[PDB]
Amino acid sequence: GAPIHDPDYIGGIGKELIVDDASDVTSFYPSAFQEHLNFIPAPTTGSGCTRIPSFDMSATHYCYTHNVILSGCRDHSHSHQYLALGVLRTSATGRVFFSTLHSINLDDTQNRKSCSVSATPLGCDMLCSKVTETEEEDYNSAVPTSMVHGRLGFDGQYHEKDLDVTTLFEDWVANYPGVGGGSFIDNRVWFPVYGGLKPNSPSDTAQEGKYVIYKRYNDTCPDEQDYQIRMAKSSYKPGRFGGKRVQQAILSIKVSTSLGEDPVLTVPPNTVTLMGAEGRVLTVGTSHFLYQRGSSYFSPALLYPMTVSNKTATLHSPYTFDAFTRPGSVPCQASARCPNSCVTGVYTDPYPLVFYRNHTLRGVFGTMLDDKQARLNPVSAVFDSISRSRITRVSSSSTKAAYTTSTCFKVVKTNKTYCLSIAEISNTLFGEFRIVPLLVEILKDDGVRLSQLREGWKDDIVSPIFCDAKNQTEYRRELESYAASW
Amino acid sequence: GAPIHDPDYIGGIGKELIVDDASDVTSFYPSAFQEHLNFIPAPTTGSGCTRIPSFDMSATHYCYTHNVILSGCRDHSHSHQYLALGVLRTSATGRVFFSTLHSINLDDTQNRKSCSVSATPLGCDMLCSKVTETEEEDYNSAVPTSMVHGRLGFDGQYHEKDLDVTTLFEDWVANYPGVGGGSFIDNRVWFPVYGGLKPNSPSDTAQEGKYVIYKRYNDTCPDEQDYQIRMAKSSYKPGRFGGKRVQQAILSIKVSTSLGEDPVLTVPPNTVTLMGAEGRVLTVGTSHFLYQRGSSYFSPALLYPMTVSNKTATLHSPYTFDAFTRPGSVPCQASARCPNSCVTGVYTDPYPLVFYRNHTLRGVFGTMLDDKQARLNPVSAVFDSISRSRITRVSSSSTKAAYTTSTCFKVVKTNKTYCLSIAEISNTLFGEFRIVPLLVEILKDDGVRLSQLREGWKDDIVSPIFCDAKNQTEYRRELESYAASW
Amino acid sequence: GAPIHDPDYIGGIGKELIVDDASDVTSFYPSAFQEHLNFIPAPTTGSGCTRIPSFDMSATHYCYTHNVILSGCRDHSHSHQYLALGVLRTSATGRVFFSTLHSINLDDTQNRKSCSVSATPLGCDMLCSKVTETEEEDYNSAVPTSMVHGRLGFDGQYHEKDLDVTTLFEDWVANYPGVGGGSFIDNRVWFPVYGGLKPNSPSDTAQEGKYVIYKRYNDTCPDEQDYQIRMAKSSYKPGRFGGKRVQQAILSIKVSTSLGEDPVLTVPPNTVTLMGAEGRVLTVGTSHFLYQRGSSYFSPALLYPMTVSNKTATLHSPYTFDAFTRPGSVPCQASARCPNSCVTGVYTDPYPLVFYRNHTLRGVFGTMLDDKQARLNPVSAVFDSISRSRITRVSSSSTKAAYTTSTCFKVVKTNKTYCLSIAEISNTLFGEFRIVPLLVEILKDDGVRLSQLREGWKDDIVSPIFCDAKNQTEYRRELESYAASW
Amino acid sequence: GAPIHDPDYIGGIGKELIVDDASDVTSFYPSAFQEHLNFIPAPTTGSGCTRIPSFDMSATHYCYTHNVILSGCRDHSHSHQYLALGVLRTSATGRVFFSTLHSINLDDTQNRKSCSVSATPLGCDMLCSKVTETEEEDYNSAVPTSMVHGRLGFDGQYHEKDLDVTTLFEDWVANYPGVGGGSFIDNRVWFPVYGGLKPNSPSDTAQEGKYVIYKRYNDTCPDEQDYQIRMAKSSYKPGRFGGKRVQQAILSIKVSTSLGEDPVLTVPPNTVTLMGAEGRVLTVGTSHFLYQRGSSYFSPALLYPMTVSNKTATLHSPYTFDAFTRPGSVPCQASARCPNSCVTGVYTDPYPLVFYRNHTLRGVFGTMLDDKQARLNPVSAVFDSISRSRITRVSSSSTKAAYTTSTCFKVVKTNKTYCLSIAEISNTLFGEFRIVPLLVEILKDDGVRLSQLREGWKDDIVSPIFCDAKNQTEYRRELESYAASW
Ligand SMILES: *[C@@H]1O[C@H](CO)[C@@H](O[C@@H]2O[C@H](CO)[C@@H](O)[C@H](O)[C@H]2NC(C)=O)[C@H](O)[C@H]1NC(C)=O
Ligand SMILES: *[C@@H]1O[C@H](CO)[C@@H](O[C@@H]2O[C@H](CO)[C@@H](O)[C@H](O)[C@H]2NC(C)=O)[C@H](O)[C@H]1NC(C)=O
Ligand SMILES: *[C@@H]1O[C@H](CO)[C@@H](O[C@@H]2O[C@H](CO)[C@@H](O)[C@H](O)[C@H]2NC(C)=O)[C@H](O)[C@H]1NC(C)=O
Ligand SMILES: *[C@@H]1O[C@H](CO)[C@@H](O)[C@H](O)[C@H]1NC(C)=O
Repeated sequence: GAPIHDPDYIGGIGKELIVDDASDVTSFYPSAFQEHLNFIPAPTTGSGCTRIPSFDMSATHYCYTHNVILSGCRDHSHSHQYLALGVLRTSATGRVFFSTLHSINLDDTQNRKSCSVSATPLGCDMLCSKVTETEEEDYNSAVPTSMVHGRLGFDGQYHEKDLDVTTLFEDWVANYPGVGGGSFIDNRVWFPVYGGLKPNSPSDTAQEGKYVIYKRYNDTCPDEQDYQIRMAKSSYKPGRFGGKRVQQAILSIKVSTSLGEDPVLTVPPNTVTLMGAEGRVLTVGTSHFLYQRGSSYFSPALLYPMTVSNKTATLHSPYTFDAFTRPGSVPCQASARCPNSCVTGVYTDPYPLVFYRNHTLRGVFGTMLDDKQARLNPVSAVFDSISRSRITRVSSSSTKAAYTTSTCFKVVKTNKTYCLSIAEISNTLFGEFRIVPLLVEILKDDGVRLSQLREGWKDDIVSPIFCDAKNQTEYRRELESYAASW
Repeated sequence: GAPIHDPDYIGGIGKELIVDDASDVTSFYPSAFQEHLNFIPAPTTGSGCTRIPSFDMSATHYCYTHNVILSGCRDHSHSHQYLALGVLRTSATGRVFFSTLHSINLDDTQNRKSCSVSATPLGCDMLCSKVTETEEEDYNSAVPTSMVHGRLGFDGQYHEKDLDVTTLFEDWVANYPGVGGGSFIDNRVWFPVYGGLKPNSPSDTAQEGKYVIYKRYNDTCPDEQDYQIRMAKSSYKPGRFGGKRVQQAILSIKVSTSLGEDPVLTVPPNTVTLMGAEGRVLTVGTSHFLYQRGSSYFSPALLYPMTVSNKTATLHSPYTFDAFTRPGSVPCQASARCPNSCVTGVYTDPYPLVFYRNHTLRGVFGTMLDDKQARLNPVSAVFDSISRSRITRVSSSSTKAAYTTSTCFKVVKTNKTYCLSIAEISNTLFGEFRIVPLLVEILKDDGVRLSQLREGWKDDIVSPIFCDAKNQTEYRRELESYAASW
Repeated sequence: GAPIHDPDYIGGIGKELIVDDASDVTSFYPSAFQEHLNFIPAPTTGSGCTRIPSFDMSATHYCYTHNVILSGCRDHSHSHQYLALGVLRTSATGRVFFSTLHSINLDDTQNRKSCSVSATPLGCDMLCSKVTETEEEDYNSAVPTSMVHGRLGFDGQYHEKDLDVTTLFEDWVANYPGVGGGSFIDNRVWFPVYGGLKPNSPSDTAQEGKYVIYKRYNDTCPDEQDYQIRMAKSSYKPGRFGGKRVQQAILSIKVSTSLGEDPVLTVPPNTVTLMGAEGRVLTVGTSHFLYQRGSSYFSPALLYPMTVSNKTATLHSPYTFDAFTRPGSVPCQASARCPNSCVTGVYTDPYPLVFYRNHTLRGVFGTMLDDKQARLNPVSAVFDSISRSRITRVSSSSTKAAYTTSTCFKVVKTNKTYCLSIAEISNTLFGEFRIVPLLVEILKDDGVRLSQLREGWKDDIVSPIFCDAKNQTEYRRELESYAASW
Repeated sequence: GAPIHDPDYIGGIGKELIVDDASDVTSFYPSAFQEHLNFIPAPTTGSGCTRIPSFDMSATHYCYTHNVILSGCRDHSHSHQYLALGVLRTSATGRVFFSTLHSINLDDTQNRKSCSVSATPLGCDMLCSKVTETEEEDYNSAVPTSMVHGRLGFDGQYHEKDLDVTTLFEDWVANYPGVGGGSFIDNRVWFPVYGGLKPNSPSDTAQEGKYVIYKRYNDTCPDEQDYQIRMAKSSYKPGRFGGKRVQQAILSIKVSTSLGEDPVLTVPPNTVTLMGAEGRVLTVGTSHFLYQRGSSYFSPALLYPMTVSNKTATLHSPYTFDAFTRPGSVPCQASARCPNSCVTGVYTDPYPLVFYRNHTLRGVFGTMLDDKQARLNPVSAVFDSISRSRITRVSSSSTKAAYTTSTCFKVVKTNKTYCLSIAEISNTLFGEFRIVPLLVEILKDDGVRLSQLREGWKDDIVSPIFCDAKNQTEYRRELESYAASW
């Protein structure tokens, strides 16, 4: 009944990709991006933008979707959504390309933002928040954000249902999906979530006093012991929301012919998770991961080994990768070693790649925006706990960068490992944001930087190409203004 | 068996959308660009470009293709092709989109150039040239170009046959399809083709001494009578090709389960056609038309009415639209009123729109490159024999552009006529070129721009935004250089 | 669109040839072999052989094919395939002969083995397995063998679709087409198929306990009931295949403009079929058949009456012909009356010839290899359930032979029933097997051998002619080695 | 209207294939035999043989025919004639293989013997004699042999016209075409013909006293001058014909829509040509040849330079190749250096292969029967004036053989020169003779007989394979008795 995949993929899809205990994680590096076919539509109107891609790689199919903001790129503006389910396919020449069996376009009045999608046996499942108001008004709204549920089936038809926000979220002021891909666990699909908590509610006094700190590396926070505790605490209550607690949430909805059956929220204790934020839930073989965005003071990409028992989820000590960082505010940037209360950053997810014999994780792959402050210079690299492998530049100079979601799959019949980072980059004319399906293969560092590098750089015309701007580097300044987030 | 269309589109597809004798031509007009899902793939590759698009609209379905060069944008260079078939559907809100049902992506060792495609009952029929050598090299090859005739089934599987060139094209040095595709007439499909002839052959001796001169409205050439003839003659033997005679053609193949069954080559007298160049065969109502790109002296768009009998065709003097002009090299430019030997211009196709009570053609639609010299500033307006209506600018400033293909259909249920224009635009990052399906509706001028006019301009970052360059206007020099062509 | 046949043949093909309840079956006999123009190519290489023919006769055309080993005659080795489609034609003198209208010779890199063909409304459909490995290697290969469905269209062109085995054959370790061809029925083509099953697979569990014993006429096995059952049961798991069950299978594809569309795999109960082997799917008048080779304990020829309902055929207790035998290894040879586990014999099909008044089958014709043990002495003859007619020998003495596939038809104009056997015969120089189409007319014994009898024997030089060898009759020993096989 | 060929050959048919004044003639040698698809029919009847192949290759098509005896191999026996025309094609992988485009098999009461065939502009033009009587009975028949003009057209049908022999042949007792085909020149065809002459008739009294002595090589003839002159003369009155003069003659008919129009008989002087016999007419490029069979005392092959003026041909002093010999009766064998009155030999023709800059012949190709006395050991080799290159053996040991006609062509695209030898070889079962399309590629001797030889030999089973015969070499006797001719 399900589309499944092509002959060559089955067996290498959604499983531990690389296990070697003799080799080093950094010995694995990405090749130059490979030519394939685009399943991601391109902007027609030169007015509004399109951003926020979501991807989940099933053993069977794949699910992807993004949001289209009709006019202006502003968060709250009236928006559409394009969801697409598909299947890997290999051409007559045996080249790799993603294929879309069924897509959908929602043009209606109702709004959807931070739609996350996961792959489940029944179809494409996505959890969207319905926004009739803006960010500020919603935190001012004691009524949980109207949330819904939908499934794109292999039949192509789309059926939706509106979950009960009041009951589920009664302790929540605002509720949004973690924007990232979820995954299918024990016959119920799980999505990450984040949001603010009502003052003095059952769930708020629950995380009260709870906090945690994770250091970066060799260099350690120069602040005193009792000083590290304070900043870590108030982080959960940023000024943006005026002393509201943003908690990390995890939603578990059973996958059944009945849409939205037995919704169950699972909140990890704050002695584990940092300030609530958007992210992605991953399952590699028997392993389960919850990816948290760097919205907090901590730059290095985080993967929380997670488990599920009795409809509820457990979170353990997060996997950190130091070379893999993200841009953010002044208090919280790629170089920040201390705790603080701030709002900045961006979504870039590592997808588990390299593993040990005991099956524990060691190093991964990611498409990172390489920079300290503004969101810039997309770069693809393979990571371990400490540093990252040789990289591949999306373009020379620096180019406008945004949310990136990476996924790695294996081709059994060719015995070759592939990774697809779905990325947002400056679209210039046509609305400033065009998401691209980049394709790459992991290689082995053993051999004879052969003097021919197509991964060295790539050509961006938006900075260069007539006038050389002006070289006193208010350009850096004008660039850092050129970067728009949230 | 066939997909047909939505119940909405049936009845308004491929016909005369507007017939009024009491309406002035320029009094209709395009809308601002409408929002729709893009059915056209975007470059993954950060190396080569994506060029030479083609389109046809069947009473049932649509057929489209575009060629992808793997290294650089050069004409001869090795390239994959991408073809697809799709339908016209209406979403839940009644919105207008074009869905691709089945697409094929050609990765093989065969290098296909200038591919013409038509929508046919049995599927998508495509005429392509496989090219072993470069342009000059093949005009040095007394051997006619090698070609193919394929069809993409509704079943998704794509078949191809190599048609016999040595027999059929025998008098030709080189033979190329006309890009934008011919159409389905009388249980056989007809494609546009141009190319070089074997000097003093059967055909070369046929078009010898034959010519025709086409003047411009209200503007007459100051040159002497004999002179004009002397030129116009030499128009068919341009310098680039060395005394050889460049000829126009249309190819008729009988649509059948077998591919390429019974090829018949229709060669018109030059007493009618200008220097052979690329084009399109269009069918609207009972009306057949053949577009010729303006690749020699005559700028105004040319629609040659066409009759069909005995597997061959016959041409009659073209419908001249003096409102519709293309850029070109200095000798033949949007302005030029005299005959001149030259090779320049671009493919911009007029689509028949308004007709009289006697069934003759009145006005047409299209996107034109607005400029005298090079390819720049695409625009979409309505035209009659002389002037042109209020336009819709695809960009403010001026940006690099290319071939554009316009097509107009009617939505019967809502009784709303729409126009699709597929244009190529400088893509900067990702290979300099991208093929966009622009959307436009036909509206009535009668009324009161409201002092809003969002259709006026569209932003472009290519040229401006860090520097503005050097107003010294050597800018226009490099902007002219930013144009890439054949 | 069809080529059909010559008007003299029309009405005699694919029907019941003889109905007399009054005449004795064995009163009908083959003439002496007839002179006709041979449509089956003969070897060029003085190295590899050419073996394994398959033939099916449409009411319009015919379809024949054979594999060719490029070097050596060994099964696994690289093999071309020649497929032809042709027609019955009558010369000026009315002399019957077979004509090839179009042909395709597949020399490519894909290995096609055990190829079956069938005459269908669209052309020549055929079903081949492509083999990467030796049979040995593939019964260990948990993966089912790749198969392809090609068709040669009257247009002369040839197209392939490799059907997707992982899903269709999923319960099979290896899978092969039944050599001798299938027939076109109910707007879908049906093929003979065999292979091994995965232990404890849905199919395997389905056949567990299932078996049948077929007994020889007038000769009954002395072995006690228990024993026979045990032996019989073992027949399905010969030790050559290592205790995997060897299963007979029928394959149906719906013949359509799309090759290999909507396959359905019909696995009969072993409560009926014997051990899996090659075969032929026959259609005679309103009746249908499945020929099964004698590859296990049961010597006589087998036709299974086959009813077709719901794309899945059904089978019934088989017609047997007790004097139509096949050579076999000691446990299972011409004379074998008991059940035993073995793999032997040769493909020689009966073609239903004579019928009763109720349309049931009464007797058949065909070419049998006449000897108890090895492959030797081809003889053509008419058979009934019990014994056989006056015969005709392809040669005096005893010649190495192989598969035979016979087909009988009637020329109504003259009212003369004829029969074609395509036979595998030793070729001496040129590769040891030459596939030849012998031709014969059927006759009523009522009449007067006139003391002429040119049908008695034919001269073979491969045994005699400079020496006569050594009468010690170790000749027999060597002669039995002159036979090669599978 | 002709079929032409596949585009890859054009320009490689009927021209000087090899011109190097630097290379040694014997440095060009044949390949091992090549795998291809056999276009010549294979025997069905196990009684009568199939003999006497003729061939001519025009740049458009080819023409081949052969005779089929019904019972026994005896010349005069009633026999069918097969004629077919075809077109060189290359496969998917570019393999050379011939194809029969059209064929007719003549079963009528007429007998066509010693049939020659020439590919012309209008089709396959063949010339046969219709034989009522035996060879004896005919040369005692004062009346000239009835002959005929057939043609096989592209439309597929075949017409025939009997030319007036009484008027044309008046001076002859008997007349037959030269077997191997002649070729078309200047809007009229030319055939090889030999036969007898009425005593004291104009043609006979002309050739009286005219004779030619051709000396082999460094081995000369010791007999004195008168003894030689006298035998050289006797050479034209062999006993077989009883003092009737055997003459060589060339037949020229006009090639038109009306068969038999304007026949002309050119008879060259005996001061040039040896005793008359079967032969071939070869137009290679700008030159013309005639191959006289070795039917007389001259062992080496013979190519007479042949010029044409006034519809009547003319010959010149012949090209001798001493290496390329033929077997015959005792007085005239491979080794005969002197003149003699005898009748033997066989048709094995040289095909012009290597040339000089002045367009004079240097060496040829051919398949020769290598032996002094009887017809045995087919071998392919490249010859020059004196010696021969490395050779290809159609088999090991000594296999019964017969006429060989051969022609060489080039494949332009791949630029490779091939050669086709059509040759008669012992068939054992199924008729004692089989005509086979033997294929080869010519090679450069430059290189290193690499220690891997498949051309070394080939395997025949008719001498060997049980009993080793008996070694006293009455075997050579029984062998030389296993060869039958004429
Ligand atoms: C699986 O094996 C790996 C390799 O030994 C373990 O990795 C070590 O973990 C310890 C404990 O944290 C560290 O002190 C070492 O630095 C790690 N070594 C390396 C090379 O990474 C890992 O702990 C094991 N996993 C489990 C669950 O036992
Ligand atoms: C169809 O109607 C149109 C519009 O009246 C005709 O076009 C006119 O043709 C006449 C005669 O050649 C010209 O004098 C006018 O200048 C044309 N008018 C325009 C606006 O182009 C056309 O002739 C009619 N078709 C036929 C075949 O009679
Ligand atoms: C079809 O006809 C055949 C021949 O008449 C029938 O076969 C006979 O069946 C009867 C009844 O069992 C037996 O007594 C005879 O021995 C059979 N004859 C032969 C030659 O086998 C057959 O029964 C008929 N089919 C049906 C369904 O009745
Ligand atoms: C097969 O036949 C049965 C009985 O008519 C019918 O119910 C069923 O629908 C058929 N199967 C298919 C797939 O059409």
